[PDB]
Amino acid sequence: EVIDKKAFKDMTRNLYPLNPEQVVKLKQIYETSEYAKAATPGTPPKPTATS
Amino acid sequence: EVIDKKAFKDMTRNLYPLNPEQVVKLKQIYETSEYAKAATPGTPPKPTATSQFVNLSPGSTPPVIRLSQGFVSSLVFLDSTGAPWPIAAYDLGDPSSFNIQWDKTSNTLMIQATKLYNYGNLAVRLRGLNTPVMLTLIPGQKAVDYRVDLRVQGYGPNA
Amino acid sequence: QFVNLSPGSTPPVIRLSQGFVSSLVFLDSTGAPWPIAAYDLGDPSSFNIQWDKTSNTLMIQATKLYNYGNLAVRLRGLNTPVMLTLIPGQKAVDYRVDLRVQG
Amino acid sequence: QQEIQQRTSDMLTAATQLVQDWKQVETQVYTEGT
Amino acid sequence: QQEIQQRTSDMLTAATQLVQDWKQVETQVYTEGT
Amino acid sequence: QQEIQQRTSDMLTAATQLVQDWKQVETQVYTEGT
Amino acid sequence: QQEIQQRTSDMLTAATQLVQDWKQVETQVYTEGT
Amino acid sequence: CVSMIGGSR
Amino acid sequence: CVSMIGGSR
Amino acid sequence: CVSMIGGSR
Amino acid sequence: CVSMIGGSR
Amino acid sequence: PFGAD
Amino acid sequence: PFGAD
Amino acid sequence: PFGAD
Amino acid sequence: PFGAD
Amino acid sequence: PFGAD
Amino acid sequence: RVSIGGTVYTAKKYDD
Amino acid sequence: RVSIGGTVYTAKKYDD
Amino acid sequence: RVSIGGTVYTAKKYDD
Amino acid sequence: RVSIGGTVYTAKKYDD
Amino acid sequence: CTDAALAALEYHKSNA
Amino acid sequence: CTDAALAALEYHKSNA
Amino acid sequence: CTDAALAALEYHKSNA
Amino acid sequence: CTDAALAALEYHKSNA
Amino acid sequence: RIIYYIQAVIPGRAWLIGSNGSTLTVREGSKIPGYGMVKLIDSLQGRILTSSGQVIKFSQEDS
Amino acid sequence: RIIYYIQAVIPGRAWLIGSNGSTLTVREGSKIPGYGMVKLIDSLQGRILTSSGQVIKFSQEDS
Amino acid sequence: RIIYYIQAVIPGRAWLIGSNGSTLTVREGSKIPGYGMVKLIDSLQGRILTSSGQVIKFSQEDS
Amino acid sequence: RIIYYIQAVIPGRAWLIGSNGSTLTVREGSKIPGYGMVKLIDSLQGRILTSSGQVIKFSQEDS
Repeated sequence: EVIDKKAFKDMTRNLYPLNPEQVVKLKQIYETSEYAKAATPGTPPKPTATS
Repeated sequence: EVIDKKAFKDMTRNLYPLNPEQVVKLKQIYETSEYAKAATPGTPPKPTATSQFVNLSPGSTPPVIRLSQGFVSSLVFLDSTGAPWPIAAYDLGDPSSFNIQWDKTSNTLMIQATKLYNYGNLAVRLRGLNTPVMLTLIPGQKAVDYRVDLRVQGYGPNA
Repeated sequence: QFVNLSPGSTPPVIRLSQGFVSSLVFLDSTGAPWPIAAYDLGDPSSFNIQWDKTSNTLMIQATKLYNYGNLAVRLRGLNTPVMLTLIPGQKAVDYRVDLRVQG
Repeated sequence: QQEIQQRTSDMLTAATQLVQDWKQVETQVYTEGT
Repeated sequence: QQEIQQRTSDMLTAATQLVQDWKQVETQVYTEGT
Repeated sequence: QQEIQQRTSDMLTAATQLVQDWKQVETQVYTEGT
Repeated sequence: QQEIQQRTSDMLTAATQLVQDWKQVETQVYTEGT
Repeated sequence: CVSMIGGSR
Repeated sequence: CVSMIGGSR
Repeated sequence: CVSMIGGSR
Repeated sequence: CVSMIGGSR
Repeated sequence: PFGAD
Repeated sequence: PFGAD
Repeated sequence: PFGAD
Repeated sequence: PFGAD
Repeated sequence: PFGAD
Repeated sequence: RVSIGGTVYTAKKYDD
Repeated sequence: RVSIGGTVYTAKKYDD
Repeated sequence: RVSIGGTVYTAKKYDD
Repeated sequence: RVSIGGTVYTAKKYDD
Repeated sequence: CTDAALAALEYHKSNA
Repeated sequence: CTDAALAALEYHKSNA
Repeated sequence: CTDAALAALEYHKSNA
Repeated sequence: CTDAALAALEYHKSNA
Repeated sequence: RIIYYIQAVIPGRAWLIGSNGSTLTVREGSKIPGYGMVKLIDSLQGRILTSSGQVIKFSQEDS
Repeated sequence: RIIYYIQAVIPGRAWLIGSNGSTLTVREGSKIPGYGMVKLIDSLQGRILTSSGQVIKFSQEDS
Repeated sequence: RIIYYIQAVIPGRAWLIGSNGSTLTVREGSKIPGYGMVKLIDSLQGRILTSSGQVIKFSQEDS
Repeated sequence: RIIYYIQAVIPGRAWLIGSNGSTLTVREGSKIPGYGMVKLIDSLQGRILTSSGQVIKFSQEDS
C-alpha cells in the first residue's frame, strides 16, 4: 500500500505545483510588479486649485 | 473463487483510485490552496467611514478618497449645514481604472477601483454650485473609505 | 447588530459561507422594518444577492470560498447609505442578521 | 515502477474531476408566491 | 536535471492562470428598487 | 493470469453502470387536483 | 552566451507590452444628471 | 507581514 | 480536526 | 527621486 | 450492519 | 440464499 | 468503517 | 497547517 | 521590500 | 538626467 | 457477509 | 486519519 | 513563511 | 534604486 | 442461515 | 473504533 | 505553529 | 530599510 | 474589564466585538483597550495573540 | 504643536491631514509647519521621515 | 401480552403491526415492548429474531 | 439533569435536542450543560463522546 501513498504524493504535487506558501509568494510578486508598473516616475504633480 | 475476490479488489482499486481518506486529503488541499489564493498580501485596508470638509477657495488641496480594488467607496455630498446636495453632473478622468455608479437624481457616487494602484481625479458639479468639486481618488492604501461625507463650503438646495 | 452611521464607526461585518443563504433584515432604532431603496454590490462574482424590490431583506449566497467584499444598502428614508463588509468562510455563518440602523 | 505512474495518472484523473465538482456552486433561487 | 525544467513549466502554467484570475475584477452592480 | 484482467474488466463494466444507476435520482412530481 | 540573448528577448517582449500599456490613456467620460 | 497559510513548524 | 470517514483501526 | 518599490538593502 | 442477501452458510 | 424461505 | 455502526 | 485548529 | 511594513 | 531633480 | 464500513466480515461455516 | 492542515496524522493500531 | 517584500523569511524548527 | 534621470544609483549595503 | 448471519454480525462487531 | 480516532486526534494535536 | 510564526515574523523584522 | 534608501538618495544627489 | 471576541478573521485584519456591543478592527500591530497591543493574528485558528498575554478567540456561543 | 498623520501616500506625493482638519500634500523635499522639511517618503511602509526627526505615519485609528 | 407481526420488511428497517392496531418500525437493535430488543432482521425470510427468543414474522392471514 | 440526543450529525458540527425542547449545535470541543465538554463527534455511528464520559446518541424513538 506504500505505492498508493507515494502515488498520492506525486499526484498532489502534479495537481497543485505551487505550494500554499508559493501561492502567496506569487501573489506578492504580482502585486509588487503592479505597484512598480503603476508608480509615477518622479514626484507626481501637486494638485492645486489656482485663480 | 479466490480469483473473484482478488479481481474485485483490483476492480475496486481501479474504480475509486482515491481512498475515502485520500478524498478528504484532496478536499483539504484544495481548500488550503483556495485560501492561499484568496488571501490578500499584507494587511487589508481598514474599512473607515470618514468625513471631510471641502474647501473650494483657491490654494486648498482637493480631498483624497482612499479606494481599494473591487470595493465600493461611496461619496455623499453635503453642504455646510449637513443637508444633502444633489449632483448635477460628474466627469471621471481615466474611467478605465474606476467604475462609478450613480442614479442621476441622488447625491451619492459609488466608485469601485478597477485597478490596484492607479490613481486619478474626478469632477463633481453639484446643483447650485458654479465651482465644481475636485477630488483625487487613490486606491491601494492602508485605509479604504467605505463612505465619505464631503462637506462642501456652499449652501445646497436643502436648508 | 446595531449600525452606527457616525464617522469613525466600523462598518458591520456579515459572516457568510459558500453556498449558504444569509439574510439581512434592516430595522430602524425602533425595531420596525426599514425598506431598501437600492443596493450596490462590489465584486458581484463572489456574492449572489436575491431581493424582491419592495422588502427590506437581502439574501446573499457566497459564490466563492474565502473571497470577501463589501456592499452598499441605500434605505428609504436614509441619505447615508449603509456599508457592510461580507466575509465568507468563517467559523460562524450568519443565517440571519438584524441590522438596527441609527435612524 | 511503471505501475506507479499508471496509478498516479488514474488518481489525477479522479482528482481533477473531484476538484471541478467542488468548484461548482449553484446560485440560490428565489420563488415568489402568488 | 530535466525534471527541473518540467517542474518550472508546470508551475509557470499554474502561475499564468493564477495571475489571470487575480487581474480579474468584476464591475459593481447597482440594483434599483421598485 | 489473463483471466484475472478479463474478470476485473467485466466487473468494472458492470460497476460503472451500477454506480450510474445509483447516482440517478428522479425529481418529485406534484400533481394538482381539479 | 546564448542565455543572455534569450533573457534579452524575454525582457524585450515584456517591455514592449509595458510601454504599450503606459501609452494607453482612457478618455474622460461626462455623465449628465436627469 | 505574515500569511498564516505558509505556516510550517 | 478529525473526519470519521478516514477511520482505520 | 527615489521609488521605494525598487528597495534593496 | 448485515445485509441478508449476502448470506452464505 | 436460505432454506427457511 | 467501524463495528459499532 | 497546525494542530490547534 | 522592507521589514517594517 | 541630473541629480537636482 | 460484508459490513457497512466497506470491509468484509464473513462467518466460516454454519448450517441450520 | 488526516488533519485539516493537509498533513497526515494517523494512529498506529487501536481496536475497540 | 514569505514576507510582503517578496523575499522568503522562514523559521527553522518550532513545535508546541 | 534608479534615479529619475534614467541612470542607476544604488546603495551598497545598509540594514535597518 | 440465521446462525451464520448472527456469527458474522458478532465477528464484525468484535472486529470493527 | 473511537480509541483509534482519539489517539489520532491527540497525535495531531501534539504534533501540529 | 504560533511559536514558528512569531519567530519567522521577528526574523523578517530584524532582517528587513 | 530607510538607511539604504537615504544613502542611495544622497549618492544620486552627489553624483547627478 | 471588557472581553473581546473575534467576530471575523482574515489574513491581516480581524473584526472583533466586545461585551459592550462595540465593533473594532485590528491589524498585526494595533492597540486594543485593556488587551494591550496585537502581536499576532492566526487567521486559520481564529486566534489573536496580544502583548499582555491575553488571547482573543471566537465567542464560545458563536464558533 | 500640531500632529500630522498620513491620509494617503504614493511614490512621490503624500497627502497629510493634521489635528485641525487641514489637509496638505508634500513631496520629497517640502516644508511642513512644525515638522521641519520632508527628507524621505516611504510609500510602502506609509512612513515619512522629516528633517526634525519626527516621523509621519498613518493614524492609529485609520490604518 | 401484545403480539407483533411484520407488516413490511427491508434490509435494515422493518415495519411491524401489533394486535392493538399500533404501527412500529424497528432497526437491527431496537427495543420492542414485550419482545425485548431486536437481535436480527432476516429480510428474505421475513423473520425478526429478538433477544427474548420470540420470533416476529408475517401474520398467517397476511403472508 | 437534562438529557441530550443527537438531532443530526455531520463531520464537524452536530445538532442536538434536549429534554426541554432546546436545540444546540456542538463542535469538536464545545461546552454542553451537564455533559461537560465535547471530546469526539463520530458522524458515521452518530455518537458524541464528552469529557464527563456521557455519550450522546440519536434518540431511541428517533433512529
